[PDB]
Amino acid sequence: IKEYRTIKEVVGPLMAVEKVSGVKYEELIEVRMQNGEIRRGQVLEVQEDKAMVQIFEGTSGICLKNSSVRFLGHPLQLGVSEDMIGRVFDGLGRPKDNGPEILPEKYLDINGEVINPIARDYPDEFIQTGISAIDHLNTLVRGQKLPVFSGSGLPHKELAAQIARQATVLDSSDDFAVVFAAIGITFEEAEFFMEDFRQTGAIDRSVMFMNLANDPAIERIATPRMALTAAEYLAYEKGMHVLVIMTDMTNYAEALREISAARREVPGRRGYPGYLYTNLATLFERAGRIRGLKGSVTQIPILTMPEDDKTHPIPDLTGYITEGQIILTRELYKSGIQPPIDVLPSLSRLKDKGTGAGKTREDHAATMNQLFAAYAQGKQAKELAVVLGESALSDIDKIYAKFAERFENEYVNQGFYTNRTITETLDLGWELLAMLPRTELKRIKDDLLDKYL
Amino acid sequence: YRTIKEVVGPLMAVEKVSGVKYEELIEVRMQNGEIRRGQVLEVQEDKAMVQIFEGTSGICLKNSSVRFLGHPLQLGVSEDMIGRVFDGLGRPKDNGPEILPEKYLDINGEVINPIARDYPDEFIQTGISAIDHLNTLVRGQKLPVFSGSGLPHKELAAQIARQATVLDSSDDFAVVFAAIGITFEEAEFFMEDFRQTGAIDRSVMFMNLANDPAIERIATPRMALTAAEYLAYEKGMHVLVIMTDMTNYAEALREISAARREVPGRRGYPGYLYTNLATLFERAGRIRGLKGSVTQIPILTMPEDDKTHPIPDLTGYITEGQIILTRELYKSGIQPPIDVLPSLSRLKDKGTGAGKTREDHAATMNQLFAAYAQGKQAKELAVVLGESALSDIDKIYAKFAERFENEYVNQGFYTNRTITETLDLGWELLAMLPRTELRIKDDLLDK
Amino acid sequence: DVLPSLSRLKDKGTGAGKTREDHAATMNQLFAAYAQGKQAKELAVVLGESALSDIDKIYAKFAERFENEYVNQGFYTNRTITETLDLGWELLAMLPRTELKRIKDDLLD
Amino acid sequence: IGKIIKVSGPLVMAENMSEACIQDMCLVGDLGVIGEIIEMRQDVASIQVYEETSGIGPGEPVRSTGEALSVELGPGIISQMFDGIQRPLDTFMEVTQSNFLGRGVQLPALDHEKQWWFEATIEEGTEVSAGDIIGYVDETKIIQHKIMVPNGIKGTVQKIESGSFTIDDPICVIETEQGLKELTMMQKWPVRRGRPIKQKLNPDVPMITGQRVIDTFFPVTKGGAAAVPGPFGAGKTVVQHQIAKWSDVDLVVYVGCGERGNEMTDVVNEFPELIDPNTGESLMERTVLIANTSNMPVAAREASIYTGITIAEYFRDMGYDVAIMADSTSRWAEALREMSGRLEEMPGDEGYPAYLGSRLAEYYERSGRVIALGSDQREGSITAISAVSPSGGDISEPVTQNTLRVVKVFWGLDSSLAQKRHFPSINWIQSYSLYSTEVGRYMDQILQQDWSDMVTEGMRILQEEEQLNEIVRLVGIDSLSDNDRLTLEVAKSIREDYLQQNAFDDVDTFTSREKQFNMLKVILTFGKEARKALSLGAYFNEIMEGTVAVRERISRSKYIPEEELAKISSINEEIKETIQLIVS
Amino acid sequence: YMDQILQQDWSDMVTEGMRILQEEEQLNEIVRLVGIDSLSDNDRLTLEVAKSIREDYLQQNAFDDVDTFTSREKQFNMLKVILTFGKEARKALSLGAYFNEIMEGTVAVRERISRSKYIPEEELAKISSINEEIKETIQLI
Amino acid sequence: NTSNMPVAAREASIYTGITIAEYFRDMGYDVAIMADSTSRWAEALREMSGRLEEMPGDEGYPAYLGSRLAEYYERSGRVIALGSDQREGSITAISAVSPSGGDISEPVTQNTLRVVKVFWGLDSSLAQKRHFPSINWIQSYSLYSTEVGR
Repeated sequence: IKEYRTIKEVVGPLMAVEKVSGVKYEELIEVRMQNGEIRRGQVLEVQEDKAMVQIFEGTSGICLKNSSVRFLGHPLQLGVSEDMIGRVFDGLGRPKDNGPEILPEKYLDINGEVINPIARDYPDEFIQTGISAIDHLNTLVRGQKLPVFSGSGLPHKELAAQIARQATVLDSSDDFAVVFAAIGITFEEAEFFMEDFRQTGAIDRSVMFMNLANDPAIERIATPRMALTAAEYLAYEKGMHVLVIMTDMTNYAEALREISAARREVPGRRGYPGYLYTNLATLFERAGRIRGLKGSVTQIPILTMPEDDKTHPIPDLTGYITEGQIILTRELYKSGIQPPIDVLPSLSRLKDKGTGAGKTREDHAATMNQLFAAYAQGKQAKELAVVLGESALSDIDKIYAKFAERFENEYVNQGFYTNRTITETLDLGWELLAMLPRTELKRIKDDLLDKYL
Repeated sequence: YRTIKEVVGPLMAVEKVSGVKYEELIEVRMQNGEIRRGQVLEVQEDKAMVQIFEGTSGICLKNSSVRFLGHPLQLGVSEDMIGRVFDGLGRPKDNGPEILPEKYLDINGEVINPIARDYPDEFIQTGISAIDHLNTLVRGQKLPVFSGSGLPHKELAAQIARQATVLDSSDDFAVVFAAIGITFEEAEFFMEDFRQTGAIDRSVMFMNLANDPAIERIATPRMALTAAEYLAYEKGMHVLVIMTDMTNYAEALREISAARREVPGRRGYPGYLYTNLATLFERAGRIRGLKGSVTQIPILTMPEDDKTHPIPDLTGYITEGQIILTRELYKSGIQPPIDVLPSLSRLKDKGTGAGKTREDHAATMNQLFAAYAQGKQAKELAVVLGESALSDIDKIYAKFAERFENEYVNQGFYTNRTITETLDLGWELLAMLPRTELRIKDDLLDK
Repeated sequence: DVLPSLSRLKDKGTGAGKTREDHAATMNQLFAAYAQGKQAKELAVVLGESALSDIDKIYAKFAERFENEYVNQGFYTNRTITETLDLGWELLAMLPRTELKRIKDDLLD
Repeated sequence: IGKIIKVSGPLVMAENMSEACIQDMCLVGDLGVIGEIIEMRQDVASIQVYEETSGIGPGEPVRSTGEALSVELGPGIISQMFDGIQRPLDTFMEVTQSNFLGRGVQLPALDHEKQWWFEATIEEGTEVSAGDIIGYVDETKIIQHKIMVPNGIKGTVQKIESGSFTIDDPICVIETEQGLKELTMMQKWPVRRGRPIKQKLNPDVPMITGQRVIDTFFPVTKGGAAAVPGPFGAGKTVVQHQIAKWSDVDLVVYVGCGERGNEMTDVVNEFPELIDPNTGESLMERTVLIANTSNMPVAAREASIYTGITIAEYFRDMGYDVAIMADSTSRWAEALREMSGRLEEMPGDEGYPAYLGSRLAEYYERSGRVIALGSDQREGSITAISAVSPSGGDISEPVTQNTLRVVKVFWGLDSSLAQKRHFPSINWIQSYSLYSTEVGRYMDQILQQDWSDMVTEGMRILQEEEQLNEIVRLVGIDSLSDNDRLTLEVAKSIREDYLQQNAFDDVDTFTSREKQFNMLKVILTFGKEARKALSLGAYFNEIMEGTVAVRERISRSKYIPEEELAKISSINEEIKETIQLIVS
Repeated sequence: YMDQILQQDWSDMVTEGMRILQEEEQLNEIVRLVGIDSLSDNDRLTLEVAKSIREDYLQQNAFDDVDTFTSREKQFNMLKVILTFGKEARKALSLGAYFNEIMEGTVAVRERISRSKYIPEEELAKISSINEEIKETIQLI
Repeated sequence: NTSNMPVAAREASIYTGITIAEYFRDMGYDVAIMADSTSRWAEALREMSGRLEEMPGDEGYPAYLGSRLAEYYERSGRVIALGSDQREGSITAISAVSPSGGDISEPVTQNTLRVVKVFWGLDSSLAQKRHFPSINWIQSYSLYSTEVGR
């Protein structure tokens, strides 16, 4: 603990302090105003005889001679508690609830340590959370990154709220962990989650982290890493399967560009940090399974696509980092179909691994393939109906068009408040696939087709 | 000072200086005895940074002598200054011996009080039907005119001053026209037109060639405004102001800002261009307790023909009402080439109304704009496909659009139309449309 | 490609004169016909042959033969200067002799 | 005092400025023009001045205010007009003796010399906590000013007294840990920093502006944020006037800069003309007004909203509902973009700062329903309405988009509807309100009738018209089924009556909550009645004929006085009776 | 200034000639949506006139000695000839004549118009026929 | 080298991978080195050029980025080994440069395409159709096609 009461220079959000020793990279700094106010700070770099620190709250209303800068000698860390579940904390890590003060056995760096490629194990399960269709078209995988694409006016928040409550593990309900990470959301938007989680009672089983748009950008950047550090603890130490969900990833990306802009760093393509992939790599790459360790860490980062464009850095970069595709479309939402998700542009990788592959259903793997092919053809048949007279389409093609619509009415939306088990999912899939002649469903095996109609 | 630390391009450095002020002009004497003046954009503790308007050619620092004059750029304000043409700085190009004996005045002036200012109330004829029915101009209201490169912005500028008279004021409109960064041929037209009309003797004129210094160029608006203010605030005379080209001012500002090695704002323009632009266009409108009234008509050339350029974009916020010229309408050989749809005047409703204007003025504007806007939709849509694809109603609308643009939109620069002729002509072209399809209930009155 | 590439000094090099007295004149027709032929070929795809003019199709067919034989002679293939002119003349002479006004009537004889 | 080391253009750095904190206002030169300091050497400070720096040189004296840009809160603050930096304009003219604004002239935000009668409610020796109210002063007849304990001070008041004192004199002396503390009436708090609250609550209480479309189609909850388009002719000013005068809130704050001299002057003159119906006094008396031209200092224009919001906070902390209307927010952001270029920061999107969204958050987040400080735990809520005018023509402006995200209410002004003289000129299809579902519960409970069914059904008819409008262009209206033909007619009625509202007529311009229900019901009653009559028996034409008398009364039903509320609800009897009469 | 040399205004020929070029550009976008063959006989004639203008005007070859230099007198003769075809052929349409029937058989007379820039500037007569030849050829139908 | 591993190490990974392959290639054994993703290597250089405050040529990458690529790609090939034996080993390198938004406009793709004689081009729409290899036959080009036929 080293405190310096002299500051050499203060320019913008950055303060330079002379005659300082023992500084380190990414070492948090603490500055108390002359009035007594305290502001957290981050040092990029310690040159000899010089200290340069970035303040999250800002340098507004700071006097150099009067101010005192104290070092704390560690990177940003979150005290982790086993009983942390059922409690909600800010980006800084202090519970907004002001419930009983948290008692952390240990403190560890938010960045955490990268998992060894050899020591890493392949994901082997699927929570079958939320919508049946989402899961059948593509299966969520334990310890697998899951990129959800969202847009303004799209009900992305309802989905995140739905998935959490809907998410469950079939083998055991004893050790299931859910982590709702909130980023750059309004107080009212933030309260929706807090209320939805409390009303459903699924909040006690899920540690919550809330970020406000008014909070310092660095505080908004730190939250994703803190939610993961807590999630890692539960999976790696408690042995509980942990599910982490992040919303409004654009705000994280937009908060990072703000901090980069203030640092006068070169903006990459489209005004985003050129190394955003690498920065977005760490937190996304955290999710996975470790050999010899019980449980797994499933991540479902949700980001808002701007101008409904897939080529934006965040949606594009995330696609490379995350594993799979989850895309929403305005047209399906305009239909009022909730949850509005488009299956064509959205494919989870690996869908097949590890769900089921055949664990979900005997013919589940085969069923999804025939279903997608029929839909993809149904959409083409519907499009042809727009170009030419609807009567022009062949009779057999008209069934496909009818299938595509009937697929969308039940399969595309099961409501924001309704859950469907795996079995119910597929019974619906088979009933909906029943329209097409048995000879039409060529992809599917004969034994499976006979058993299910 | 005769002591010059460094001389680099138009800029110069002076050391051991004391009591030097910002924007304080400087007087430079060459070795051969030649005299040149400059304005200081920055002064160090031990050094002074000046830029010479005339240029640094043939100057030797150890030999050359500079001299502080001890005051910011100022204009000698006189009442007989009217009918006299000066340079950007105030030096008479006509070399006429005015010999004005009145006091001096700073060009920067002072910001007008928001609460003290009086709304434009009296309507002004602009001399154009497309400027009065399409948009409405009131006394003491800034009127921005945007014109792409090669468009006839010059004719319209001179057009207004000669044909714009105050209504019911019973006083001839005294105008201060400042020419900024314009070609000689464009400069000679303004002077020839004013002299030929004989209305030059009622207007004050400041001229600035393209070869004229950048700092001088930037000074011309401030100096021209000081005259306009002195006439309105002190003389009490009705004052109109027309300045062109505003593009040159913005482009000039970049040169000085780049000379100061400052960081260029977005699009290469000054980051604080807004405030600087505001101030020049801020000093407009009537002042409470003052008989004088100031009308500003800024004219700028749109770079790259983009509405989103800072100049047109920033001017749109500061100034009120839009005036927009399209190339297609000028290309048609129709003149004025401005398009009525894009450019809308905001304070127009005040001037419009019984007495000052025709009461049915508002009703006819809605009818023209609605009927003509659909005429454009017809033209673009009907042009692509031939033939008879358009509806029966659309064809009449398309015909209205052409007559509007051929007869109403342009009246010629030399032609002048009264407010009655404008509204009377509007009825005849508007009357083609069916009586049912509208519009005021008392439509039978006009026709 | 032939359209985006035009030599600046081709006129000084050629003589009328040697090597080719018709080189200058023959160049114009080929370049003009190919531009016309390329436009006809592009128009034909969008609207078929039915929408394309009969005269345009002849240029479109000629524009293709340019690409097949004339535009390209092969990487290892060698053409003589005299053979070059003949192969050129034949391609636009397939059209009616009267249809091309660029070259003098005595020359085509 | 710091000597001016160097001075070029708008940048100024002065020596011996170590004591001055960052972001502190300062007086530069003999003139002492107001400047802002973002940087220190130390000790040389990189101050920034908005006023022209002409006639300033090396050696000039500089004074530091010793505090960041803050708002002077205290008696007499209301009913007066101040700039974005809160320096008064009316007080300026008297002191300057000149209309034109004078450089290097500083005027007290609040008049210290003016004496306001103090009535101390609290007793002597009572415990003081932050946010506590020692007594009340009345600077305006409409609004009773209240005095809260200054932040950061806690103790026991040995003496309390109610007398006539100027704001500078200490009215009472409260003990503290450091020692005896004397707190003046006047309160100073940084404009940029948000005010302290004990807790933040979800606003589930709908606000009534007296406008049918707003209260039914897009209701704004307390402390809610609404964004409105700025195309001219939209009657936005009229809409803004109607909100302010018919607002339930006791205070209506008007901020934003800088409106054009002819554009801004109108407000300073027209806004005072407004008279609050209930109070019978000038609308100016209830709330402060901030008016800046575009000539005004960039910070004054850039920190206007932060100044305006802070004033609303103080009165909000008093537990009173406030409403701050800023026009235009795009102008404010335009001043921010300019400041960005001056600071030489890296450009973001459309020349705006990359942290523009963060700036919008702070201002918009402070608005809402929150529990105020003090043992009383009283609560005030500031409902902020912001008007954006990008002039880009693009709906994708960074200001609009970043604002639309944080705000849960979208209002849409269309020039097309304005040209049709449709008042209020708000586009229901282009406007969306996320609050509308939350507002439903509050309405249903209060109305004792299900208001949500009516509102949700109202949209379907309006939404159906848009779908049907495309069909009308393709095929004649007569070709469409009588069922489809009814929707057009039913939609028209909502538009003609519920949508079209004259802002000039008192009874028309302001509609009580109970009356909005009856007006909608009689239109909705027609739908179910006509549809049942339309499906079987009578043709569409037959149902329209003979219904002129009843429909005409429905059309003019909005003109019915609020007192005679039952008279307008009598339409259901006639409509029901008319349907029976059609069948023969 | 030019209208003060030949008794014929340059504006009339220049403005009217410019109109054909301006109408052509707008007509081109129309010919993209629908077949070029299917167009108004009036509008179709404009394309031929606009094309003829390009073939006679701005079709000069800097390489050719006779084409590289055009006298001011020759410009009026050429411009009038090209412009005359439009007006004279325009008059035929007003009579109700099909655009086709006026176009064929005029190859012989059009070809002198196209090469009207190749004839010696001093000799002219490029072409006195065309001034009178067009009328006879058009008046035939 | 996981993406969460050091960004600078990505550059070293490429050089180490090609060096290992070349030692065995020198043995006269046919080697095939596939490095995914080679585009991430280029991003590692951007991070460094920017922090050195050095000038980037295009797309924020080092102006000499194409040189690094060319030199690394150049090493790969069929060469005669050292020694009297003069054995011969051929190294076939498969590198996938993923461009931003699936756009060939990426500086890495263009710089890497000129040196390589074989081009494989995957299509998003074909990938969205869920069928692979999603390589577009028309778009992609192969110079060796004329040296594979005989």
